[PDB]
Amino acid sequence: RVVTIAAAAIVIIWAASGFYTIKEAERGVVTRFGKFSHLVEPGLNWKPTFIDEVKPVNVEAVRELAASGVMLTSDENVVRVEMNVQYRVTNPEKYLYSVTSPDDSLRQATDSALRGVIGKYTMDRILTEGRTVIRSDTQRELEETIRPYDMGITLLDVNFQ
Amino acid sequence: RKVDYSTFLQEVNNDQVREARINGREINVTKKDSNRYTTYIPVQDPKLLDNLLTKNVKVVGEP
Amino acid sequence: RKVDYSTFLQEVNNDQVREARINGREINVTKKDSNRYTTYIPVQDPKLLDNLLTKNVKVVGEP
Amino acid sequence: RKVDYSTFLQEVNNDQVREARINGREINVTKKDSNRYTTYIPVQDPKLLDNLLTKNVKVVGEP
Amino acid sequence: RKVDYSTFLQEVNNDQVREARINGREINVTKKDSNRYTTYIPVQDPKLLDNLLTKNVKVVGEP
Amino acid sequence: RKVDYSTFLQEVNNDQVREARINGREINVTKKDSNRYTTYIPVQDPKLLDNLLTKNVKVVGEP
Amino acid sequence: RKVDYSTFLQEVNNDQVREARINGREINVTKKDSNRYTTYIPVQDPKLLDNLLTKNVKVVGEP
Amino acid sequence: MRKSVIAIIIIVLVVLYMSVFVVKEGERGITLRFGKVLRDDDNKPLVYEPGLHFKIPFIETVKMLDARIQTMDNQADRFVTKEKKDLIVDSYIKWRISDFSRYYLATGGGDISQAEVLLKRKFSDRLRSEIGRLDVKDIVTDSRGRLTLEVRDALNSGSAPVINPNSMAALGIEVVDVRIKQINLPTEVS
Amino acid sequence: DISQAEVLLKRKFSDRLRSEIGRLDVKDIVTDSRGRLTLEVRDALNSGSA
Repeated sequence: RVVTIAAAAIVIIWAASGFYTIKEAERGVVTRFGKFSHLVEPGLNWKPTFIDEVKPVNVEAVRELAASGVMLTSDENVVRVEMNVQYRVTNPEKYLYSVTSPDDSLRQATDSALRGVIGKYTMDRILTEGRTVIRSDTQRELEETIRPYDMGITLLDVNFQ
Repeated sequence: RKVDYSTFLQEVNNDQVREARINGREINVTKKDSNRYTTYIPVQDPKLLDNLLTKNVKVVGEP
Repeated sequence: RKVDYSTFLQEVNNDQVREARINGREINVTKKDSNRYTTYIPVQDPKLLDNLLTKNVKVVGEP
Repeated sequence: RKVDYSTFLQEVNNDQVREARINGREINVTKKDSNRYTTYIPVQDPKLLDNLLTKNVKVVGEP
Repeated sequence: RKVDYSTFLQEVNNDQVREARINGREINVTKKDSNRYTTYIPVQDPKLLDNLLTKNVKVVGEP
Repeated sequence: RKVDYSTFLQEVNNDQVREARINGREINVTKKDSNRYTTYIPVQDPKLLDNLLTKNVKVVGEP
Repeated sequence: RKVDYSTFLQEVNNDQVREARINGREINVTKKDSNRYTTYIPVQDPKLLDNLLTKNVKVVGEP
Repeated sequence: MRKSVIAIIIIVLVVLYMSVFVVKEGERGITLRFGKVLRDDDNKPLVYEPGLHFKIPFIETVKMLDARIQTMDNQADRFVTKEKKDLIVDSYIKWRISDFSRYYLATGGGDISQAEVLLKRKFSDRLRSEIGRLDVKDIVTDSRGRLTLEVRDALNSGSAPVINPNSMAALGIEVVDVRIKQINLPTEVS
Repeated sequence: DISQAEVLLKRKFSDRLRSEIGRLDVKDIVTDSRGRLTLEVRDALNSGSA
């Protein structure tokens, strides 16, 4: 009788530890012994404890990044330029496994794209008619740069500051 | 995740923080990129809330 | 309803609250448009009472 | 008869109070025309006594 | 025999007492004419020590 | 032996103390001439710690 | 080990401490040369946290 | 008796716990025995793709090799352009481990530090070879279309299934993108 | 999600308003708006007018 009670106790503990919660905004990536089991929706869910692990990722939330720098223009001029970049996470397996620390990679890519776009234009043209053309070209360069890395991040918007 | 108070400060002044919730001595800090980490207050700082407010950082109390 | 402390300060600075009942940390805010909610003081803020009195806001203590 | 804090400070600044019986947070207030009421200190105030002594009103304590 | 805190302040403003035995809230006061009494502090007053020190009034604490 | 706080502060401004072991409410003090005594803060005074730090007077806390 | 508070003050003024872990009353100091010791605060010092920050000294709280 | 059964079952369970092997999806890791894991499976050592595995408790040690793009940043550098004007280039490179066995064997250790310093040396050499032919205005104007892509292609190919020993493809590393973050002038010019 | 639509609305309205306010001077946009610039922006948003 002892073995049956022990089995009941261990399976009860198994089921009790199996349950977990995932916040409404976030999604989850569940991997069984590191094999990428599947994608998990928010709510209460069950998993085999000590077998598979779930990593939560914020998908609903919109993330913002600030990039500022002293940058050289075409007419041997330096200007302080600030930008804000809005982006959101999609297909979280890409965001989790494609690139280590995707936020820092996106920050560096944003800085590179900003330098590339600002190098073409002169100082006065920037200072007067920046917002429209500079923002458009910066967004195009940034998305083109992000695309090869194949991160899960989708570029929501870039706006001049 | 546990993160010390100083780098939390120069993150606040470099406006990477979006929402901070203070139940007791601890602060639940959320960054602009939706990464959250807990911080512990070493000793009460009168200038802390003023610095948080001036940097337009969202502040949340707790029951 | 619960409204964040920073949002409450932005509201009072914009002349939107009428009376505030302070019960320790808890504060019961009544807006000028007859909407009531509740907020909580994160940490001891000396500037709070001065800001409330300056903006001609009724302040009421409790036992 | 209970009177709020803001109007009590308004009366103090307008000089219609004679003596103040402060007992903890409670303040038993007597007007210059011998009118008695009670006010409450919502949050610790650093400047109320400054104005009280500036307006020369007899403040007392309670064991 | 108990004396008002305000009256204590304009009395010491007139340079008329010598010793102030501070026991928490209550204070044992002896004037220049060897008159002894007790006074009570309503609330915490930071300016008290500065005023007492500036006007050469001796202060003694208690265990 | 207990030494009055006003005499203590004047003696500190005289630069005649070497060590001050502060026990919360209590202070254990050594003069420059190896004289030991004990004194008391009447009420919390940060200017005390400021004066001892600017006078290069040793300050000692304990568990 | 144990170190006087004034010693810690002059030590942090000269910029050779690196990490300062605050556990309420106690302080666990880490030197720039991997030397660890313990310091205690005499009384609540608001200037302490500001001074530690302005000299780029890591500050770490505890639960 | 039942005590012996309990002892044997707990001992086999702890043996299994000591011999369990887990590899995460992100990284691919191979076993590290003191003597023999080198040259396993004839020339090419085992890859050990992510999943469950079984290990001898003490003859070998666990270690992992990352299997996603890494970023290496050069904080500061000094370059001489064609017109003998100094320039400071702050640039980051993204590299992905192409073949794991050759990456482990060619580098001195499994640590990414050795591969990082090799990549930094080769990239800096190629960059100083390329930027010397150009002028500062052309560098600041259209660098991505004339420097970064060309440097990346040259570093992958190795110019100036055939693999050049000079090329980075000889190493297990592959370069996926090269960008120039910031360009600075000497304090006199500034 | 509302956020993407809100951002797109911000961008389109900001561009249209920038063009319209660049067409006019300070006096025309300050003294007499009378729902002329705003109505133009609104019915240019609701249609494909440029």
